[PDB]
Amino acid sequence: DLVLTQSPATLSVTPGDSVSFSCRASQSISNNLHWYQQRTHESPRLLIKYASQSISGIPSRFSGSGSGTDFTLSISSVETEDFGMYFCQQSNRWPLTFGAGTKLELKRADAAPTVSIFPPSSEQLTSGGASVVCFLNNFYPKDINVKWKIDGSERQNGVLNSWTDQDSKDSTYSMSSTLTLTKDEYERHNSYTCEATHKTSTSPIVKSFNRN
Amino acid sequence: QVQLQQSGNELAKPGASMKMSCRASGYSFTSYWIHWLKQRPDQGLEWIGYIDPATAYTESNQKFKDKAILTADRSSNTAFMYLNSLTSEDSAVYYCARESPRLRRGIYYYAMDYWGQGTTVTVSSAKTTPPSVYPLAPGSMVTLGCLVKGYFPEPVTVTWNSGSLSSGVHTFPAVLQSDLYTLSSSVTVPSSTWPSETVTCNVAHPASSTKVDKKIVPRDC
Repeated sequence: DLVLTQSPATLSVTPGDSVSFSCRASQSISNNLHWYQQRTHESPRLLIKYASQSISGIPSRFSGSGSGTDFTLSISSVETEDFGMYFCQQSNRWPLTFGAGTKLELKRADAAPTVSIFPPSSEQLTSGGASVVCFLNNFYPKDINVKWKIDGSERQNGVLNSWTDQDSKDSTYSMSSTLTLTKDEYERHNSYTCEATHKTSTSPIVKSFNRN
Repeated sequence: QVQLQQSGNELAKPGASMKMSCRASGYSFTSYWIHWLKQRPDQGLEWIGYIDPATAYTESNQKFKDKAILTADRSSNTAFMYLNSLTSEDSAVYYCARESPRLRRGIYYYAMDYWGQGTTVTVSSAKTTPPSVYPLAPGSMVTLGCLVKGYFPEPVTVTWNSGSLSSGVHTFPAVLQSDLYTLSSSVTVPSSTWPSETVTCNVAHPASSTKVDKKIVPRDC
């Protein structure tokens, strides 16, 4: 029952900045704590062991400190190859456990999502299926909530959501949400709505259509 | 020049059993423990256990005691891990990693210094099913789409106009549901080029050896 808590889950920054990730233990684990870095498409890589001992070729900007129940990993002057996920691991007792991670992403100006909704295509209805798709493209920050409404009501099931990773060119995120129905259900109702809430608007961002 | 090479990705039907491999090279295979970790889609890392090749001694996470079995083979410089009763929750990427040099005799860091590339595993009872490609037509810029539904297994290769259209494209990662995959892709073009000029998405699913072209035509209703 030794829980490791990493905060914050996401750290949005610009190259040249300094950051410090926190990793807290629910019990004193002395200095038995290591840090790992995981860039996309790569496996984890050991950065620091025993809270503060840096590994062979680890750039000097990576510095770990801490003891007992509080540990901190700092990066002074973040470079672009430092973007990724960072995990802490306790080695105090069994089983060995990791924190949930902290993602370091590239900051940029807020951007409202461009939303598009598409009714089912005839080609799919004829097969007895009904998939309504909603694209939410190029927004920032990452946090976004999408809700589906059928005739002013909420549908929790049959919803498939997928997100792209931060774009290399403009650094925004994108998402698509599909609500999959029955050619039947789809025909009992008339109004279909894609509803989103994002930092860029205090009121819901909505896109809708009636099958008329 | 230390290196850990894991077996290739794999599909498996539920209830089945599986055995992955981790071949070592670059250092004395018997001098170091080999750990096994699982990384779940939400990125969460779990420690499964470790094997000491020099002893065959094993230490495992209480959570995978009767689910995972570790063994090694000195003759082949390879560690193995057997997963039993493969359910859906067992779909994830699995890693083997080396324990770093000891502090002193019998005293370790429990810090992994060299990792394998990872071996993905998907537990689905589906057959190599080609996908159904549906066009997404709207009802200054215009956004069109293609829904690639019900395929297996990954991957699919979506392109727009055979590649002539590369700008303003977003292809979402595939999501598995009901043992079947579903992907979608969007493209945004100037409203002064559609429907005037033709736009079509080309979907290629190698596993079925099926290639498909779907033209995006405006819905007249």
